[PDB]
Amino acid sequence: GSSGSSGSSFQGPLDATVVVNLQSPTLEEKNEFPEDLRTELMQTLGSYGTIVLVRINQGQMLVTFADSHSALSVLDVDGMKVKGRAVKISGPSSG
Repeated sequence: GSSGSSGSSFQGPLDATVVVNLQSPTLEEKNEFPEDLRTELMQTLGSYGTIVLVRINQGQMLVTFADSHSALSVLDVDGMKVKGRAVKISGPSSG
């Protein structure tokens, strides 16, 4: 297996930011992320780690955390659904 190697991974932006999007958003969402969802998300996603900053875009949701690993998890568990709505998190990183 790969326990040691895995353990010592160390790889992530000090920023710890990620973009959140909805799979099947409605007019309300298509217009701008809802508050009933935001909080739920901010409080939800936050759980995994710690919300240190957040920025909702006309049609996006750049959430920031304290640690990077957290993002990974949130990126893995992303598959999860909020308010019966499928969420999709991406990596706002590209050089």
